[PDB]
Amino acid sequence: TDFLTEAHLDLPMEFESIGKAGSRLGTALAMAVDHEINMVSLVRNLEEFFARESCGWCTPCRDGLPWSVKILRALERGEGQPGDIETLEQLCRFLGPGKTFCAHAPGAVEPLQSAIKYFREEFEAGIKQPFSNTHLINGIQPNLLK
Amino acid sequence: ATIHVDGKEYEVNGADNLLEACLSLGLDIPYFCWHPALGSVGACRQCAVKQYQNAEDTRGRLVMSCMTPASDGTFISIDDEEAKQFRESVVEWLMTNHPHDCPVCEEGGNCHLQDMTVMTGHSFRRYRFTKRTHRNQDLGPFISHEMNRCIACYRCVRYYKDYAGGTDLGVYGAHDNVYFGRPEDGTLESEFSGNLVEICPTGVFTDKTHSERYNRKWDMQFAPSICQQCSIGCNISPGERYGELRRIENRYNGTVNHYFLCDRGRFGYGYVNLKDRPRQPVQRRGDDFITLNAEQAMQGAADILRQSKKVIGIGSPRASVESNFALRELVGEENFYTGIAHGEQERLQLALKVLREGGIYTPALREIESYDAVLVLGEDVTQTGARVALAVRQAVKGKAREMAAAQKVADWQIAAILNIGQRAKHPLFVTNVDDTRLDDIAAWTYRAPVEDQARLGFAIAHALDNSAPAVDGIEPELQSKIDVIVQALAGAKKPLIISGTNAGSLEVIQAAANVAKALKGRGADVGITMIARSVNSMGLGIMGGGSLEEALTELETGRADAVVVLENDLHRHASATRVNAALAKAPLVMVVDHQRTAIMENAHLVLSAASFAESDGTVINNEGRAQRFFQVYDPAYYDSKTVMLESWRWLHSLHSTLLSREVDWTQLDHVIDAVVAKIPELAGIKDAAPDATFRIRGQKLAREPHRYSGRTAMRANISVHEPRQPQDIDTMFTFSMEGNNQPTAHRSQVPFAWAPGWNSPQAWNKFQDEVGGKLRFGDPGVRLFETSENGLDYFTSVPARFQPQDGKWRIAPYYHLFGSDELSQRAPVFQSRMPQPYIKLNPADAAKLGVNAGTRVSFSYDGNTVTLPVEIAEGLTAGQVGLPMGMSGIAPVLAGAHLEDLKEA
Amino acid sequence: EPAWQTRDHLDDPVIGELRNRFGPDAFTVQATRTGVPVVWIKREQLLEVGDFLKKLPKPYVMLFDLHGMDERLRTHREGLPAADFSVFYHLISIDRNRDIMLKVALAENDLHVPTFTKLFPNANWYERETWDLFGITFDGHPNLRRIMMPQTWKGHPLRKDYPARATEFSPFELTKAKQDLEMEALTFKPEEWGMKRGTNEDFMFLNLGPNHPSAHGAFRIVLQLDGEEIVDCVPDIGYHHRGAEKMGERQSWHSYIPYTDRIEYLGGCVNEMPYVLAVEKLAGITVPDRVNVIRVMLSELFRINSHLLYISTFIQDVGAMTPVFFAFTDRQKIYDLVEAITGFRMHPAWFRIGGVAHDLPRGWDRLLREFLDWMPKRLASYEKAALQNTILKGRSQGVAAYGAKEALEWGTTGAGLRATGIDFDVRKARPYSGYENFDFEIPVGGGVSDCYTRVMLKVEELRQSLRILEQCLNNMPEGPFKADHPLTTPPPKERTLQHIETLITHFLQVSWGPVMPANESFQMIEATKGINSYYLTSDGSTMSYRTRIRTPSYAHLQQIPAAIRGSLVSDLIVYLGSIDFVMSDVDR
Ligand code: SF4
Ligand code: SF4
Ligand code: SF4
Ligand code: SF4
Ligand code: FES
Ligand SMILES: [Ca+2]
Repeated sequence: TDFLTEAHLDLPMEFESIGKAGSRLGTALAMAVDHEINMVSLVRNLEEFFARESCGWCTPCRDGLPWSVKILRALERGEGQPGDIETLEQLCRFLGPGKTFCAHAPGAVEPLQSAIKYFREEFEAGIKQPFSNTHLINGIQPNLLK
Repeated sequence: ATIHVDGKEYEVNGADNLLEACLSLGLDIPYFCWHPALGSVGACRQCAVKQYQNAEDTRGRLVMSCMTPASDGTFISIDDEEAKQFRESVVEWLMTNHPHDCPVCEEGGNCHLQDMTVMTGHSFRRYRFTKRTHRNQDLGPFISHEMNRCIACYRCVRYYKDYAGGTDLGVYGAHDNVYFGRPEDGTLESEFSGNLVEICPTGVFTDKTHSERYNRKWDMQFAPSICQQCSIGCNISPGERYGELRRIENRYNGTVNHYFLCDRGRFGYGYVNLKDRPRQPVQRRGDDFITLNAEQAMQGAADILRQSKKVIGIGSPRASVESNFALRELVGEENFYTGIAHGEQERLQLALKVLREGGIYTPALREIESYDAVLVLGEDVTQTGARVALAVRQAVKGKAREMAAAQKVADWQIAAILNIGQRAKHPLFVTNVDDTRLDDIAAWTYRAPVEDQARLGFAIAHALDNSAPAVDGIEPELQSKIDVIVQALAGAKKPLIISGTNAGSLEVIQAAANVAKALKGRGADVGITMIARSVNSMGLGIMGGGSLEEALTELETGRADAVVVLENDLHRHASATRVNAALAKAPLVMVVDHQRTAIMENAHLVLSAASFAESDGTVINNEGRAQRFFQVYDPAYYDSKTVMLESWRWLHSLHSTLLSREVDWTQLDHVIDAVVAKIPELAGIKDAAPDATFRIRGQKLAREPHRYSGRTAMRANISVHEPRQPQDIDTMFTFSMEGNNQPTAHRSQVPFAWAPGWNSPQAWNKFQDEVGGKLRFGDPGVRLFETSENGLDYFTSVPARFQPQDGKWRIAPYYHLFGSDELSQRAPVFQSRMPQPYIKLNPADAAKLGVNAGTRVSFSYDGNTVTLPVEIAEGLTAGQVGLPMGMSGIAPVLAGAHLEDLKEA
Repeated sequence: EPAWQTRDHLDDPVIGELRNRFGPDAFTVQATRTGVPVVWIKREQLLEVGDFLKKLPKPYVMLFDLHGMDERLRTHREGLPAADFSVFYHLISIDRNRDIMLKVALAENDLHVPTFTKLFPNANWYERETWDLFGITFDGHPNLRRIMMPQTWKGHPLRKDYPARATEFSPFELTKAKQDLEMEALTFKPEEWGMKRGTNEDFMFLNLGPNHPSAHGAFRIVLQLDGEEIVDCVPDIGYHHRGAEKMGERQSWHSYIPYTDRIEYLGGCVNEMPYVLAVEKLAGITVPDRVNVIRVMLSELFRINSHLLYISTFIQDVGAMTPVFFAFTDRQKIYDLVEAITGFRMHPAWFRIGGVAHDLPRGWDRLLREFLDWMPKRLASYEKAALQNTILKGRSQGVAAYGAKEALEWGTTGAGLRATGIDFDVRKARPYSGYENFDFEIPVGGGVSDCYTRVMLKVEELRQSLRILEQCLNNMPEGPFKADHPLTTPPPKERTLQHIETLITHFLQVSWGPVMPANESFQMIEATKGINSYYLTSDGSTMSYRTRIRTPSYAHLQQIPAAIRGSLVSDLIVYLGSIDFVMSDVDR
């Protein structure tokens, strides 16, 4: 389920009330996160669980949850690069309902997108390194894209 | 149904899903996990389109086109921006773990994943992390395994398990560690495992036989041909590079063999590339073997034959219709002999008489899958006519198809269909001397000698119709099984009876004809299928002639002093000692063949005939369809000393030199016209393919792709001067890329499927009228005969039951897909796949003889003692001994014969 | 909206004028990526439509191109009339700065069109080539003989069922053609070539080929002479026909680029430019600014190379044998820079679909600066030593003069057109490849196109190209040398070497070929010798369905008899030296 802030604490535990707040009632067993817990590490743990519990049937969950896991691992260690949060948002958009074979992957990307929506300063703090995907090959001048 | 794709209106079939409907309209939607023969599962998530609820809708919703019905009034968009982004994202997700392998991958240039990566427009990598890897498995001599390239599309497991009925392939593991393969290293046991190299959209499963002498798809010279390894007549695309047959691909034929071959047809082609093949005519003078060119061979052969008093010709079911006809015209009709034995010829002519005089429709191979109950009598279909066994498996799953259709479940929703019809299946009743590969899906399997299987068939026919002759002496348990079969057959709307000549029994074919007639008299839509032995067994049966025994009698009595043997080793149809004696007595033996056979030691002249890859001709398959095969390559392009001509060209030139002392070679259509003028029963072979003057808007049909490479260097080591391009006066195809291979070209013979953006076998979608259906302008091949107006009478001669006599062992035929066909044994890759030849014994008979499993026993047939190890066959009836037909030293003529003095060595 | 977008051009005033004159149902407008309105006209209305376009208030005064297309194998013909063959007419209005492509559909059995020669006289050679290569008969043509192939040639090579490859060589056919070569002087009939009065009992006949010791190529002109005066002359061309368009149908979009090099073999990258721009229009590629500047720099370097060869060879043809040595030294300086950048001298084949083959090597600016310091004093020395010589002026001034109307009616472009005072340069009228970002002038003449006026115009064009090169040296953008489009062929090499999706794109692009979606594209550029253009038809495959190359040397050679009639033969040699043609451009 999507993370909610302290402002949403004054809301009745109904399906329609939590549905209009941008989350789900779910099993109605709420979990509280304090100020000590880093949101990036918590979302990394959640996505690690969700990626290793994929059944492997369909491409977006099976091949995109490990990408989000690796991005969150890099953000945890301060090895984040530009475009990582954009990749996480694209994964949120493209792992929604109707795009995967079952509802496991929309539930996987709900906490990631809610924590990005509410705690974006913690995810942006992990991006330190410049984006690098290639190494230099001697004798070939790279296409310097601007 | 009416759909609107991107503002354009289209009329489609409402029973189709959106993906196949749009692919049939020429629209390009990327897809991985869907196949036309396997149905839709919605795994890869590549086929996304945007569906709108009404015409005035802007938001829409991303849906899977393969899982969405193409209902009337649908509104979708393929080129919607969000749909394009999602399809590109799916390709990008598949590319994150894909290895950097395209230069050293056999799928390169023939890869569906490459084509869909290019089609989505994804060429920029932003993934920077590690890629998962996998260890590979040893899958046997035919299939190479490379699990790094897997995209987890589940097509291999779906085809192999659900379609092919295989059991040793599966998916293991979990989330992104999904592994597709066997539970342990070993050979893939399915007879149709070779179709994985086309089913798999990546380079995981590849052709190992091709991978030995690998070349890319654009470098191949292709021709439309017919597989020569049994009588089914599956359409193939052989591809050649540098003068050798490199690969056999499946050529789509919507009526025969649509997407799938068997492993014998796919990997048994290696005899073409054998180094011991005759390449020039060779004349034996004393102990010398002089090499002649074509004109000297024709002149010398014509002079010696003109000196002779009576020359006889021995044809073969291996040779095409034109070559057998040319031999028949050279020696005369009264002197022409079919090269098969008298019993084999009698069974073949009975099968032909049932097919074209029984008044019962014989189905094509695709039509077999639409039947409701199957009775197989005598024929081990998986080992002799394997593609018919695959079609029978589809016909058996038809019951779950009907049960799901009763619940308004679409035909492409294959998972729901398999869930509804859990283990229910259409009735299958197979009879054999032992267990078969169809026993897992068979409702009943009857292991009995061929007389008892014939008696079971006659009893079934009598129980269906009391006018049929009755069987006296049926046990009550066997009677209950007979009543089960009769109740299943009478309740079927479309029963199918399958028999053939491989059982070695006339009575089995007679019983199958009686069952088909009894079902026809009850108003059922009964079909009958006869499986013949060789590629042109039915053509040789239609042409007719004497048996091999009569030809050997003519040679032994001295009434014939010259014999011309056409593409026949003569040891598979008669005893070797008799053949060698008759050929040694004959003062002139002339062997026209493409394989180094044992009778060429006694041959005074050897004509280097062409194989199917170097020849054109017509073959008649088991259903009576005449099919033309075309020459793949010129044998003389690289080796200019090679004089290897078509057999009909050799025999026509020999006849011309015998008559007028002048050499006229021929043209192929001239021989076709001679066939249809002299033999009216073969008049349909004229329309099997158009003549050599056929053009597509004035141009010929290309044999090789547009990007064929190395044209100024492939022969540059022999000479830097480029040779003359080989002319094809015989057919409409050209030995170059200067021709037409458009998917919209008005033709039925397609050498290979390529379309821009579709380099894989999925280009056959572009070549079809609708995807998974027929070819756009009809499938090639024409049936020689129609269903007869009236049928035959009931065969009264019911055989007695099998009685085990002391000192005589009835030979039970055991056929092997790798080893029973004559030319496929010569392929070096089959020796590692061919089983070691044992002899099958009942436990009671082995205990009576005091022999265990594996010990060597020696038996004499025709005064020749041979020794074999022993396996204990539980299902084999006592008094019988089981022998592998078609192996080295064991002729297929031994089926139904008896054995003497079989004892431990 | 990008410049490569598919447009119907229904907002063009010529479409409204044609609708008002002939009716809405008289023609069909085709949406293309050619950038011009494409109008399918009925065959019986073709002469009326041509006359109406000729008599417009700002009329279409030049027949830019005329050729055919075999439509029998074309699968994607949506929105097109039924046609087995077609004939297209590209007409240019300079006053409107516009052009229109008329198209006539032809059935396979009825392959005849009315001739366009009464409206535009360059339609003579264009229709002769269309008859030669496609078998389309033009009714009313004065002499419809073969112009590329010899007269005893069977079949029409540009038809889709004609095999492209070389046939087997036979010494018997060579001996037979030698016998016709030796018997041509005896069996010369002066009516097959289109002449009359074949020996007034004094009109001698002369042959000037086909062994020409010059760099423009070898071609025959048969001259009818009254003493030293040229009464009539027809040129015999096609001795350098390479089947380049047919090869355009036989090579992939990427692998055809070296063949584009050898069209005008003194042009190099200038020849590559319209082909890659038209393919990029088909692919929907907009190249970055650095690609535009790099391609402009290489085009201007090769333009200076070609102009140096042209001026030196003209001076040699006049009789001064010395300046060609120094001009080839300057060409060697240019070749030093071009070898450094592209790895090759004359046919670099360096432009790519979506960019160029490599980045500029480190240190190129030093070579460009050295050449820019070397050139102007050498150019001034050539001017003072030979171009201001009064003997050269007497050989060149007033020789083979024509005006604006004669240049317009013969399709003359380049310096020959601009010496008549008509300011028409493609780099300013229809800008391409970022030529708007450069400050340069277009030299124009006073109104007469002499040999001397054409040569001085080319000298001024050389100076303006030096100015463009100076601006190229001073302002080099930093960026990519290849576009980021998925159809950029090939992709950047380092990403091919380490990324799998890029490797897949490269694998399929270099082997099967890049897949261009089915469309028609057109690019016209100012080449070194006039206006060069590529008209490309894609049927949706990795090969061009039709590659039509319009070259200016064809038009100039056809213009020759209208400009040299009544002159001397030395004047003909000077005129040939001042045309700036190569025979590979003419025949191609
Ligand atoms: S979203 Fe569901 S069906 Fe798809 S792989 Fe994940 S768990 Fe399996
Ligand atoms: S399976 Fe296809 S994409 Fe993968 S390495 Fe092989 S050719 Fe390349
Ligand atoms: S091995 Fe091939 S067919 Fe099987 S899931 Fe992987 S990519 Fe698909
Ligand atoms: S079933 Fe017979 S004809 Fe078909 S591929 Fe196998 S051997 Fe060839
Ligand atoms: S083809 Fe539809 S999801 Fe795979
Ligand atoms: Ca042939």
